[PDB]
Amino acid sequence: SLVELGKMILQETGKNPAKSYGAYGCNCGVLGRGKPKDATDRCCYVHKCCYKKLTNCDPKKDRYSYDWKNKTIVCGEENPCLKQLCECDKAVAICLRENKGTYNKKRDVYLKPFCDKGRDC
Amino acid sequence: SLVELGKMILQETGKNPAKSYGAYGCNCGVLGRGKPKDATDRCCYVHKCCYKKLTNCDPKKDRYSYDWKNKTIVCGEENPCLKQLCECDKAVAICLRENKGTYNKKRDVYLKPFCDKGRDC
Repeated sequence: SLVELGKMILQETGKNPAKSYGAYGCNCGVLGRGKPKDATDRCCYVHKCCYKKLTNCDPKKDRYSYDWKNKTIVCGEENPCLKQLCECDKAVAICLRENKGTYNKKRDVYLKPFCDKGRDC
Repeated sequence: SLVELGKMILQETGKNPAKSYGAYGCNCGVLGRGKPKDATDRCCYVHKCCYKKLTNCDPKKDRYSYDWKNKTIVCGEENPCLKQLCECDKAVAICLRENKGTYNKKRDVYLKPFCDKGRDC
């Protein structure tokens, strides 16, 4: 779920997930996909595509286990759905931390953001 | 101050520092150094010994800034006692996380772990 997602993004970025990513760009926090506004947005685009792949489990509602180990997000190994769901969330939070370089809060979402159609996953 | 220490320890071990380290061994979260029981205890031994040097500043009470960049505690610069403090705290957080493989609940301080006198720092 977004309990582990939220925790991982904090774990990786140090930034609160809801406050920095709740409505960021076209993809972070908000529903659905848009064309990324920026690399951070892009991470979430990559994340929602990654969740799209996931059909036998509930990406947003299903909980899984991960460890904080060696300051690394290690997915609890398990269901191909959960494992890969965790992996999708591990990936997003890494990516998000990898792109704090260019986090522009100007992309936080005051209502509509003007997003273009997501290109195909 | 321990507020920072606690957060660092938490961000390093992702383990609650009061619950996990609050009374652990001869050196963690208790007053005084003792012969280190195990590695965690030894971390806190070396933590205390690192503090012993910081006499220009108050290790338990004095606030310093640090950042979590690239999943790394970065001491910010402040003073030399405070940067050193922050490094001591960060050292302990990291040692703590590097040794939780050998954490033992037996050093609860239900035991009050049979503490010998610590060799000099």
